[PDB]
Amino acid sequence: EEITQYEHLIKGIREYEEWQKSVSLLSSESNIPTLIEKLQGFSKDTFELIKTFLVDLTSSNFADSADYEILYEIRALYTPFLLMELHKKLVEAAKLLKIPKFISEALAFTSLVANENDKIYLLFQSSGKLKEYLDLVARTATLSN
Amino acid sequence: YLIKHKKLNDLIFRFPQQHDVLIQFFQESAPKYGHVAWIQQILDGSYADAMNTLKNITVDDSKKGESLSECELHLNVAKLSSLLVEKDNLDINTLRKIQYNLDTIDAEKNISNKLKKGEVQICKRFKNGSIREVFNILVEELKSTTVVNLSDLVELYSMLDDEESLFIPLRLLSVDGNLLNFEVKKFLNALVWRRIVLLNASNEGDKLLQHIVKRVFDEELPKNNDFPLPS
Amino acid sequence: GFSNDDELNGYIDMQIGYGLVNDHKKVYIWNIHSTQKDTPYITVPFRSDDNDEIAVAPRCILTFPATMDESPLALNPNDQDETGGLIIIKGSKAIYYEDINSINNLNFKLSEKFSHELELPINSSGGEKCDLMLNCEPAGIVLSTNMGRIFFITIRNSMGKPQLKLGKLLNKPFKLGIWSKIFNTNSSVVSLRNGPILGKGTRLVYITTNKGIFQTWQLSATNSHPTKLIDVNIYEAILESLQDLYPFAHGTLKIWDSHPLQDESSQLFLSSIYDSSCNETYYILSTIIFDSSSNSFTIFSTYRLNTFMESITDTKFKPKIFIPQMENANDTNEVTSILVMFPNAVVITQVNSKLDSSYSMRRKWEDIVSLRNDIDIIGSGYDSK
Repeated sequence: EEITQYEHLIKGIREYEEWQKSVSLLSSESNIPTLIEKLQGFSKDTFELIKTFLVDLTSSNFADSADYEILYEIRALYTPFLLMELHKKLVEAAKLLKIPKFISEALAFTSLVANENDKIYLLFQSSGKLKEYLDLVARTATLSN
Repeated sequence: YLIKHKKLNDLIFRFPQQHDVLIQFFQESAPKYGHVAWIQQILDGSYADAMNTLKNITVDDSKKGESLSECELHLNVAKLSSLLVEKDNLDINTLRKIQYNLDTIDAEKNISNKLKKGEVQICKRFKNGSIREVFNILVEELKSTTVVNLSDLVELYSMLDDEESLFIPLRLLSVDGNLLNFEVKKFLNALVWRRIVLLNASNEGDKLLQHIVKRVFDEELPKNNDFPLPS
Repeated sequence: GFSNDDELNGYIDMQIGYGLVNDHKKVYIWNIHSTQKDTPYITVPFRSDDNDEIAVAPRCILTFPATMDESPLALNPNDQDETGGLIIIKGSKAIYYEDINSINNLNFKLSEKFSHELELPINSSGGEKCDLMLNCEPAGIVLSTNMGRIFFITIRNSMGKPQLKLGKLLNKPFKLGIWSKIFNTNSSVVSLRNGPILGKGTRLVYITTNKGIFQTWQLSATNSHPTKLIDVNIYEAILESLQDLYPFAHGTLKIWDSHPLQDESSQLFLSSIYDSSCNETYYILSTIIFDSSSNSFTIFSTYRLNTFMESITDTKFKPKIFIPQMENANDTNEVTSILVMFPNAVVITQVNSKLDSSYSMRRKWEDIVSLRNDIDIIGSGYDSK
């Protein structure tokens, strides 16, 4: 069960890296469908892995004991890191490919931040990143301008 | 102009010296750029403009009320956006109000259903309550499958009172009621007391007297001060 | 094949003919008086419009129809159109749900009109949580708390139309120093059993507490002070009486359940005696007759199960006696058949009424139907034979 929990950050990074390569193939330097396919693979992976991690933690009796806190700390790291990582992508896609869906996809990660899964929006506040993250969403829209 | 033309970077940073006028702009009821406008305002750390905007959102039947699924979604989004109030603009009080609001609609509906099924009770005055001769009339028109009559729902809601809601008037006058004037508060409190002491004297079994008295001690009503007991 | 919580509260409601088992996230309701073995499954998700306070665990129990024609009986071939109203306790809020089939899954704002809420007293010295709920309509709902506070809620007003109005606390919080349930009438309720339907909007309700206090409450729908017919501790009397025929009933006595007999003044008490020369537990069926006409009592007969000398303590709940009251014809009501329900046997007995000394007060007919350990009693109801 330990292996499952630790793997979640790492799987998302593995997809992230594949995406960093794909980033250099944006701006119609590879055909557009292949870049969106890769992109869909990567977006969904990261999100899924957050979800999976939450479920595992809560129902393994680690939210029913006071050992919880070490795990919460682990969650704190994962959540803003992955969410950020995913969010700074799609901004790049929106300018380079010139497709408003990616203005939408960037904006859409804001809803995940505000959902309670160990109160993700407090972690972002605490870290001082909530405004930083907020301003980036606004600027995505300015890309069509 | 800028808010319309999706030129949000130019608005804050390129003209840093008309800022003071830009606070005037925030105080608008809505800036004008539709329902995408308010979103931009949550995003900039310029929340104050948006709270005022969202009011105009919730009366439009085309921004909420397209369909059931979309409607429920919109309500969720407004709530979540409220959670992202920082300290930029102290809309924390509004944040609380947005959360409160689904509980408010339930309180409204709750009491409404009761009145529809003859929830309102007959008036104590005599055999039948005159209010009912009015209450029945309001129920029927709204029981007919026809157009929604706004006036009819407002009148109907308050006129006949749940006995499940008598406790809140007593609680409120203890905590808040010295602000209304002692003489007002005393009068209302005395009204309820009259009825309470008008039953224990009728028979021989009291126990009525203490329940209202001892009752205010549970929520520390005397401690709130100036609250008398049944007497 | 539903999701299972750790806690499972069931009650079978024979007042309306619908079966209930509830989770603390959803309730599953089905027509259990149906004439086909198969049944539809109404699932009702929990609201987030609703309000909830203190630590009170959700017990759900069905209540008479209120949008559908009333069932004062178990009814219906397999219709789900006549499934009653619902009461779920979330915190300090008793919430009554009207309709439960017009609940849409993309709107929840039609659910609002069907929610009526009531605030029950706050301030307790030994806490609160819904423990048992016994539908004792006609009258309403009596619910027990683990501390020993007992709440009567009338679900109708005086126009015979639905409205929650808190009737009276049968048992009030004792805020007298030190004790909270330690030396009061409040203690953990071990039985909430229905007593006879005497009509006239009355129901006898028998309340038996763990201390061994037997309380008989004459409930009526409208009452700002219900009258208690019986209030005696019988623990001492049982212990004493078992020395006249059993000379090994010395020490260990547990009162487990109380349940009414065919005769309404006569109550059967389930007891255990421990034999310390063999480590056997003889479950003793005691017919005790109560005078509510002087608030007096007499123990009529003590009968020891002679071939059943097993120690069998129930997996879910504590040991329960069952004697289903009469509601249909059945020839001869002079002998009483007693079912002693355990999850591994059903001892079926009949006990003395003869006051033989030429056959003693036991050694009558005894039969045992052995069951397997896969019986897990979630709730029980009775009506008919």
